[PDB]
Amino acid sequence: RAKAKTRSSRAGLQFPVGRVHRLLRKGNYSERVGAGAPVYLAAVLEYLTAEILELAGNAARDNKKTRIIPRHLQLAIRNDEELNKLLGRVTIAQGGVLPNIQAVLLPKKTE
Amino acid sequence: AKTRSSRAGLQFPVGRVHRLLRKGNYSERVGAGAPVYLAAVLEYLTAEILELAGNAARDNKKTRIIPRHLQLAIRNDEELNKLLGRVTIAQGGVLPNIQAVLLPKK
Amino acid sequence: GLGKGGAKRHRKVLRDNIQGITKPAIRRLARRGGVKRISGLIYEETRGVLKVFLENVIRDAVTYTEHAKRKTVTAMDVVYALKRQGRTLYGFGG
Amino acid sequence: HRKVLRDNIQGITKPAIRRLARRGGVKRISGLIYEETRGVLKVFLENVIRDAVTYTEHAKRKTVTAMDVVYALKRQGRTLYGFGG
Amino acid sequence: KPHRYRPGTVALREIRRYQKSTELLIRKLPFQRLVREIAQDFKTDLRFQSSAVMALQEACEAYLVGLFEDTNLCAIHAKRVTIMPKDIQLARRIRGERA
Amino acid sequence: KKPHRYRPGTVALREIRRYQKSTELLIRKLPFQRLVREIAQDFKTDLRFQSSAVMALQEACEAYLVGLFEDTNLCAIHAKRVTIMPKDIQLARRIRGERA
Amino acid sequence: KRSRKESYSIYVYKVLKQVHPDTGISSKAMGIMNSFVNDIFERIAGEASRLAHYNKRSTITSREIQTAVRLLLPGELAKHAVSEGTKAVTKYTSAK
Amino acid sequence: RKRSRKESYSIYVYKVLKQVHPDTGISSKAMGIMNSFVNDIFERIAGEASRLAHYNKRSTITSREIQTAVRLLLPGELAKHAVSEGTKAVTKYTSAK
Ligand SMILES: [Ca+2]
Ligand SMILES: [Ca+2]
Ligand SMILES: [Ca+2]
Ligand SMILES: [Ca+2]
Ligand SMILES: [Ca+2]
Ligand SMILES: [Ca+2]
Ligand SMILES: [Ca+2]
Ligand SMILES: [Ca+2]
Ligand SMILES: [Ca+2]
Ligand SMILES: [Cl-]
Ligand SMILES: [Cl-]
Ligand SMILES: [Cl-]
Ligand SMILES: [Cl-]
Ligand SMILES: [K+]
Repeated sequence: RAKAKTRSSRAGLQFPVGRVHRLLRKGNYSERVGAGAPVYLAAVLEYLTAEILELAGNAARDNKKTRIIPRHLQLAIRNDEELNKLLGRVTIAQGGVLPNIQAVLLPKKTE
Repeated sequence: AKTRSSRAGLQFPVGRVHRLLRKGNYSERVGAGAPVYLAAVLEYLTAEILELAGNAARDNKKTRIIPRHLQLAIRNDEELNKLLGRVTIAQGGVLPNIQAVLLPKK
Repeated sequence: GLGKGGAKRHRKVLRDNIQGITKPAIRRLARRGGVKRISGLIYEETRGVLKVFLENVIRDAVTYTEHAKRKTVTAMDVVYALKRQGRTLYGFGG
Repeated sequence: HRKVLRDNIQGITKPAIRRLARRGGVKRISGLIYEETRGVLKVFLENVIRDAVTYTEHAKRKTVTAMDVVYALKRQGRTLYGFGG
Repeated sequence: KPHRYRPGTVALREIRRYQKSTELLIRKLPFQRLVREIAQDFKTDLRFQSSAVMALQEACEAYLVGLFEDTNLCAIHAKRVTIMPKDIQLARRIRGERA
Repeated sequence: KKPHRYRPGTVALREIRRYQKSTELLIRKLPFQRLVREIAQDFKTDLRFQSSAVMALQEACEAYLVGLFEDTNLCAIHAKRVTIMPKDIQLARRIRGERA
Repeated sequence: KRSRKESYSIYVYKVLKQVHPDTGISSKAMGIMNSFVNDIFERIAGEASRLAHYNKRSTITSREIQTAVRLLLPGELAKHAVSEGTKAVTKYTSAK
Repeated sequence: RKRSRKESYSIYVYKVLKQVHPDTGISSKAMGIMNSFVNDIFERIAGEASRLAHYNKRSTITSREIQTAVRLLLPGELAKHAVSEGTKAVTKYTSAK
């Protein structure tokens, strides 16, 4: 018996390939799951996770905070055209809204 | 003179429904009652729509249901209309309806 | 059967609490939504709409609770109900 | 010309857009609506056709089927009865 | 003689006419050519079942008719009777189709 | 010497900025909790609730209403008002498909 | 000798004959009826599948169909649907 | 019987956070949001993948169905990167047998 390597480590991934494979088999999605499928899916979940954390991290930094909170995630997502589309029908608890006042409601004089 | 559907008192195919549940990636297993119940519900809803659309065909002096009759049936029934609120019936049209502000005075 | 609402025990009967959704609170919600000025008719109308919203989410939540044979509504029940109604919520499980 | 033959979008005629608006109960129509509608129709077809064609490529076909469109319409929250669902 | 319907009267007649019928209202060949053009941006030398082009047409027309209803309400909400681009825009923003 | 007084709208704009910067729930917790319990009585008697289930519900209500008020604000402005009214809410819910 | 494409059309006809024996149906209308049955099959089965999964069950039973039906249909439709489903299962298990 | 186990993606979320922002951390609630997000996109991808294989009379969800699912679900630039990252991972995985 060789000493064991995680499928994640062979894939060059932080996300759990083996757990993802298991969740695919036990999720009633198809009768059979190919060996590539959880590798690919795990990678995609990592990529998207990385992308949100990149932007929320920036939001945290901008706020003079070390830790990401739900608001930073909300600021990240809503200010990003693409994530906002992906999560267009999703509600982020304790996220708030983007500062946005309609122009007609600002007082006489401009900007 | 038995067939699963006949036992259950149904026109819809209990066996077909059972097979569709099993091969449809819904669960590991399907109990024996599930397809009876499901086929019953499908037949009930099918019967309601056909009762109403058959009436709409009669009302317009026709012997065959066409997509308009189905649309008239569905959209004038408050609950079928909700169940099918995000569905397009091909060749069904819309219900006659003109906002009152657009009508001429008296 | 003996005992009706007090068949199952110990005093948990409810008020008319819709008025506890106050005018000021409704005005704060509108503020977060960018609204600057508010007709006096809005407050009672919002209560209506809020109530309808909760009826629909809770009805489904409780259905999931009855299905699981429980007597306690869970965050997941609500989460599943919200998802069904196309109002997916993040941060409470699932 | 390339007004209809690579903006076939103009083949969506003013008369046709009014007929559509009529079936939607519209009485009167600003002249700027015909261009606006054309933009909207194009975005709609772009989105639906993108997805259908993605279904077509995945099946390794060269011919888009009604089912490709039906699946595409369903993804987009736009379910369609009568074409093979 | 000058026998002439007033502005609006033929519009209402048209509304009653198109609301009664279920036929496609965009001409078929021009629609079909549009489909094939748009499709080329995604993949070249594509073919189409006829029923596919018909399915696309049905969906489009249903979409536009339903969008015209909401647009009409938006115009009426602004005390007009004339649909304008800003009415379409508002319907689409509230429907969540656009930001 | 007159007392100080902001003109109508100025404090409104301030409040808009305040609440748009924060994330804290804006309906008071106990009243909302009772309201939930009361509504659920119509579907099943003697229900318990996890506290997080009530919080889930409040988070979803408030977000729903803040969203609807956005759409409602747009409907008022479309009709050249600055004041939101029931018919604004009604239009937005009708266009959303919440209502017929 | 073409594909072999199943549909609900014979069952749709049979039901039509029960409720309106002297009326018929166009092929496009039959197509819409076919679309409808598949759509509602899927909605119900999908919710049932979820119900079971949420509850760590491996089996979709008539109780998952029933809860799926209550979640999915509007009030009155669901009372009747539940009633017809029950009646059918009762009648099925008593029969033999 | 301590208290039955509850899986989560949070160790992996943390790991990716350290790659991207080494000196940044993350609240419990934010973590809860990230968990929700991962399970949501899992279901969407896996469900579309399930459907793809079903429309094509296939029993097997492969990396090809994951890929097409991703192209249907993700908006443009996210999709290009995701397709790239999932192509890299499979390739790498396969060559490391
Ligand atoms: Ca990566
Ligand atoms: Ca990155
Ligand atoms: Ca009915
Ligand atoms: Ca009648
Ligand atoms: Ca014509
Ligand atoms: Ca004025
Ligand atoms: Ca219901
Ligand atoms: Ca970095
Ligand atoms: Ca999901
Ligand atoms: Cl594979
Ligand atoms: Cl069963
Ligand atoms: Cl305009
Ligand atoms: Cl009003
Ligand atoms: K499934």
